[PDB]
Amino acid sequence: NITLPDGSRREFENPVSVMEVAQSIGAGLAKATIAGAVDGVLVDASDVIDHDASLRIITAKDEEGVEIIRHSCAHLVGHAVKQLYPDVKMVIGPVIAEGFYYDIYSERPFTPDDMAAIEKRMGELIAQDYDVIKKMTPRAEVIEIFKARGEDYKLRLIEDMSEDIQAMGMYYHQEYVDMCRGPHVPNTRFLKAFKLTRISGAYWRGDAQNEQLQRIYGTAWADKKQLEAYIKRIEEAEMRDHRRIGKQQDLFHLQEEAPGLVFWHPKGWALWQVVEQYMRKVYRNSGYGEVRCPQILDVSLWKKSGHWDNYQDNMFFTESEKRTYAVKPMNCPGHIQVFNQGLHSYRDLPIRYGEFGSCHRNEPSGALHGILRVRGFTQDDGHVFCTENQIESEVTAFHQQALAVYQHFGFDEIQIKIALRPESRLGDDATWDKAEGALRSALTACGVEWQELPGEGAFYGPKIEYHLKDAIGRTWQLGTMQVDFMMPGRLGAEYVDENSQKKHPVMLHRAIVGSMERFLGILIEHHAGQFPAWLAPTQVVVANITDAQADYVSGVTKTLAEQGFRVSSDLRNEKIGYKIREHTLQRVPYLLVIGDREKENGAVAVRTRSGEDLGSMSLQAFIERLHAEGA
Ligand SMILES: [Zn+2]
Repeated sequence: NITLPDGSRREFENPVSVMEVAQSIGAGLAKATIAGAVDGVLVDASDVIDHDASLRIITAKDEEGVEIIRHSCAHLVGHAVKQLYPDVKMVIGPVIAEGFYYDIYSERPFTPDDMAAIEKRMGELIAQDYDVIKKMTPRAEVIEIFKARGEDYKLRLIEDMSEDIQAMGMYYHQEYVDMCRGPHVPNTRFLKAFKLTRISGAYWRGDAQNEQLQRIYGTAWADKKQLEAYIKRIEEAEMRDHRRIGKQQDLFHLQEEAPGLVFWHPKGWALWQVVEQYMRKVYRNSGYGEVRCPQILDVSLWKKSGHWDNYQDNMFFTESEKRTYAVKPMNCPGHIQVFNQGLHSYRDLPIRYGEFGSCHRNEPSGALHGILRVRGFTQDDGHVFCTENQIESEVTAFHQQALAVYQHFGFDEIQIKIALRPESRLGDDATWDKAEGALRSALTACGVEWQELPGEGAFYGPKIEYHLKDAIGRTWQLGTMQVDFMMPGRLGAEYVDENSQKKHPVMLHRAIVGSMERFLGILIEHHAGQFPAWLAPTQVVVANITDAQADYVSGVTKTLAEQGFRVSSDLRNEKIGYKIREHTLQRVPYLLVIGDREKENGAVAVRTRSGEDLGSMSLQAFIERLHAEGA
């Protein structure tokens, strides 16, 4: 008495297998049967039902059928490697979201050539259309089987299962055999649309102190259509890994002699310079005097700063002539030293200093990542010294300045937050009243909404946070406007007010883009390595078909460089189409080709990064096109 999803029953005398119920309905359903779900329990198609229960046929159309497909593709990895590399040991071959992997102990690592040979050999094996034969085997026999095959890791997995398990499913793939809970496909004809993807590193028991393993990743789907959809996603996703883009475009690299510290190559530093020189104008137009302050400061200054407990274990320390110093992790006390040089009146405030300050923090090395998490960072840092009456106006100006910068970089989606007084805080409640209300009045005057964050502010004042979404919808905090009414008092900053009363000024720490290393990492992934013209490291490449045009090319290159454009000449003894394909892959916005005709007419043939042929053109008309698009 076997019940089906439609609520009906089919009678069966003598215990019947899942497949046999399928064949009873028809050859067609049988041909489509991958496995069955007896009372919600997934079982192999060859398993018999002896009692009566409710059945549900699982086919390739079910997410459960795709999973079983993925499980059996793992088994095929072992089948192929045991023929190719008979001395390696199979460990585990489980299913994951959208694929599978098999961890394998191999004395030597696996190369891409290994993958290719393995996938090919798998494809050969799947093409035989052989049945997977499940045999429920006693535990002693299973041990005897794997011991004869030299699979020492399978035997350790067997010695893990409790004594409650006295038999286990053995799945035979011709001469290969593997064990698992399953189920698995009844036949390899369901394994058509698979592919191996990456090869990587794993560990026995997932513990880093045991032997390392080769991890063979793969994916599998019901049809090649869905397989290719998955491949496009994987390609489009690697298209936004800044580490991969940094390597492919020769922008930067890190190495163990300086962990978390970036080596900017010429093209990467060109990108940096575009941003820093634009933010330097922001300093200029916002009323900041840019400064530069020492990086190595007496430990005594950091102990007075109010930040000693946060940074005492997060700074590089160094010694000279029996004095102890720290490499600076922040610019603010240096900026207070500048402010302290002169006598200031209330008349003189606000005074604003900006600095692209090279800072270091002794961050844990295991948490470092590309240029997004570093030990050495430069921010578009700045500090405003003002009276507390002026906080609001200063914050409205900064708000307007920050949005224009976000607008300039094509970040249109913003979210603004205010962090409020934390539990462990300093200063009068009345002073936190004035500072918090000043941040609220400022954002109101600018007609913006904001989310409030109870308890999330620094101990020395509230702050406004500027969060931006990038082209794939993920959120980053870029800007900060942090009120500080504590460090100025700690470090002797003061002015004279309306009646000769010496008072400490309020200090505002602020940044618009934050860490430049981080911001460049966000920009690289945001634009998917295809930078706008004003931002590309190499904007124009002037090439030459022949050696005759070489001198004319150099003349063109130096004219554009005098015009302030980032230009590079390609004068190599190389095929010109090869140069075209190579510079196109670098995503260079413009590629001027010079031949006999262009040198004689005084023109330049322009081909854009998209592939639009602009034809021939005067050199002056190309310069005009660049200034129009704000390059
Ligand atoms: Zn600061």
